[PDB]
Amino acid sequence: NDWHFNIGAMYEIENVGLAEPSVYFNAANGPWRIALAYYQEGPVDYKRGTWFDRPELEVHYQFLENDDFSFGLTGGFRNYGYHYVDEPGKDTANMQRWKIAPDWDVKLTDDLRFNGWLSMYKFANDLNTTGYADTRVETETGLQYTFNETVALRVNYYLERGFNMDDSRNNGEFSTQEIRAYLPLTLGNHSVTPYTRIGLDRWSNDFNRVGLFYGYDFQNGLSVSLEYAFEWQDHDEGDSDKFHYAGVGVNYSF
Ligand SMILES: CCCCCCCCO[C@@H]1O[C@H](CO)[C@@H](O)[C@H](O)[C@H]1O
Ligand SMILES: CCCCCCCCO[C@@H]1O[C@H](CO)[C@@H](O)[C@H](O)[C@H]1O
Ligand code: NA
Repeated sequence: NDWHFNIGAMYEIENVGLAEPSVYFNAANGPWRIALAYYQEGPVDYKRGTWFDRPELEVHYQFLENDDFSFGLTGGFRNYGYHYVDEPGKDTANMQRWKIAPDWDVKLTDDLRFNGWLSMYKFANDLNTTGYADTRVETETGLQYTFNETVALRVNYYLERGFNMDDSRNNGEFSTQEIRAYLPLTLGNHSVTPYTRIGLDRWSNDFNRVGLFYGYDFQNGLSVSLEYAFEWQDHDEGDSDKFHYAGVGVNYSF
């Protein structure tokens, strides 16, 4: 068919300070895609602190792609390379995440679709050290109403659950449910998307978030992105838990 290629880098920053540099490569031919990515996560001013890296191979097979029913499958591997700093009883960890994840875009009407993805994960080595449950389910699924070429509405249900399949393990058990809404504006070469997540019910061992993605394509294979988001848990009279996300990214296609 045609080979398509993307390369890119992202820089994400999350404070209340974490620095998250990353780079990726993908190539596709017909229903086949291959994805290398390297992500790292650590405090700003590395006052050094503990950090990790996250190399990733993913493979996607497009089983069906048309207007009434598209359906798809992602298989993924990564390692988490934890580097502990001034934590007692920890030096390093190396935990791997295995992924299988179908993704589907089904047509309800001429301007209403049901789409989503569903990730089942297995998490491998150094679980006690790393604090993770050996199993995880994650999904964002919902409805896209298209107004027109310029305006659309995505409402989705979103679910993360961590559970050990071991009887003799309860480290890192947790559930998150949220409603997520986005209104993606496609203004020619601009892309403007405001969005919220409303926590329904979160527990681990409710919350809300507003944000704004912005995306320019320059018609030569280059594009860039800005994203900002504000999150809050809301607590004892006024003074609540408050977090900022920021993100810049670039991509090149060929
Ligand atoms: C994938 C490549 C991304 C390159 C972005 C580098 C952005 C700058 O990075 C900043 O440099 C500061 C010094 O001013 C450091 O203290 C911080 O760790 C960092 O936020
Ligand atoms: C697409 C890019 C793939 C890059 C794979 C990089 C190999 C990662 O390997 C890791 O290097 C880290 C950094 O010092 C350490 O956490 C570990 O010693 C090592 O496992
Ligand atoms: Na977004």
